[PDB]
Amino acid sequence: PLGSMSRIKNWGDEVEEQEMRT
Amino acid sequence: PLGSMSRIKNWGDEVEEQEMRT
Amino acid sequence: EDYKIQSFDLETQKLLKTALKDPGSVDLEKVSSVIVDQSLKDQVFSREAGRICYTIVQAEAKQTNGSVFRRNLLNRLQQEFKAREETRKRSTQEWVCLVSFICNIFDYLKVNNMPMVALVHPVYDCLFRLAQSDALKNEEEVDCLVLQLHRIGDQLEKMNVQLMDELFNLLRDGFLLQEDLSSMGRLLLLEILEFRAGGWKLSDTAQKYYYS
Amino acid sequence: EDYKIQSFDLETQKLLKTALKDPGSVDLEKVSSVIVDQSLKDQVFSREAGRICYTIVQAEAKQTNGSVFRRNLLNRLQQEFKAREETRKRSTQEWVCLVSFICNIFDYLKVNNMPMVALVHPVYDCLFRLAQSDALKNEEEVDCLVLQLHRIGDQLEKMNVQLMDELFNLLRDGFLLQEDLSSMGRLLLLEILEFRAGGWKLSDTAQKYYYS
Repeated sequence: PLGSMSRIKNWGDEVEEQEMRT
Repeated sequence: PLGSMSRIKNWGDEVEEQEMRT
Repeated sequence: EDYKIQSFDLETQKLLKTALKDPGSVDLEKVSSVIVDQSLKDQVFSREAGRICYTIVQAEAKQTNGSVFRRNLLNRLQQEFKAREETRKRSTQEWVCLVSFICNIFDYLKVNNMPMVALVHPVYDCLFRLAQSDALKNEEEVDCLVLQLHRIGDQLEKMNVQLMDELFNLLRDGFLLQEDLSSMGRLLLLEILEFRAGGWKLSDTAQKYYYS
Repeated sequence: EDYKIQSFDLETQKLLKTALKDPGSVDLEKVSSVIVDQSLKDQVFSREAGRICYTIVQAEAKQTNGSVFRRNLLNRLQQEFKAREETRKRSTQEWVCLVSFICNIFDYLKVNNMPMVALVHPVYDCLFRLAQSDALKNEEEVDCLVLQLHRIGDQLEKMNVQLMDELFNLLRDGFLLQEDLSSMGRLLLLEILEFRAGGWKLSDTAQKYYYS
């Protein structure tokens, strides 16, 4: 959910978010 | 003649020497 | 071929070599942990650990299509990165090791042949810290700063020019204005100003002037 | 269109304007003489006299196929160039005027669309003088030095790289090592180091850092 700690900045996440977005 | 003062380094001369050589 | 793990306990050498071939067989969380741990303790490893991390990351993607190890590594680094100031206080040596390691990861670990954008701001955060007047007065940190700029300075600029520009303003500033910047510190900063201005390459003549 | 001769006696303005259209009608020896004379006395003219000298040189080649004026000018300059050290002693102002004028001539007066090689060593002789520690301590001379490097530094390097390289070593040396180099002197030298290293151009970011 928006603003939840699952969304809190996480390098591991950001990289997956980039990998699939590319 | 070689070594004479007519041959002594002269900007005016050097430029003519270059102009004709080019 | 050489991952530079000679600094490691003999048992851990076996663990690391194993992870390279058969990631699934080992605790990748404990493997990332011993790598980050050691990286903060040994300078040669901090500047080279990227090789072995990449090899493992690739091995896991091949073998199980997983990126667990990549993930434990990035999150453990993020934690050290968040605690950077405290670590700097405790040990300048550890802190320059942290920066060297983060920057080595940015260089080696790619994401679809592209740089991890997750690390762009955190690397700039680290280099801006080094460019501060309390850091510049230490040749150890200046050395660290110009090592990263030499290695990944180019890549970093492509991701974000605005930051690189403002960073180099701090470098000129320290250069001209700071007085407790040492002779070595001055030589290091001047070389890096020329280095960037030349498009992130060392001219033949600069090579002669600065280095043996 | 503007040759910048407003500093001249009204009579001499007429002489100079005449020489531009009808060289054959005037004493080209006395015309070159009043140009060199004034060039050593007025800073704006010293950096701009090349325009009018070129116009006259071309006018004579067109009209009579002669290069008398070119020749009187070059030989009178060579005489001032030979007496450079004495002139510097007498007046720093005159000396920076001499250098600006010589370098302006190197820029403007070409020889079959190529630079006069006769002036290559004499310009380096002048700039090396400026790079000396007794010259660098004077912002006036440093200003002079970087003006020439900005304007013809590129052309000069093409003719002779070895000299440019050794010259810039003196610039780094003064920068790092000299203590009576002033703040302005430091800003000027650092900009020119970046300027060359960037291939004789000013980066956008440097433009922001150095200049208003």
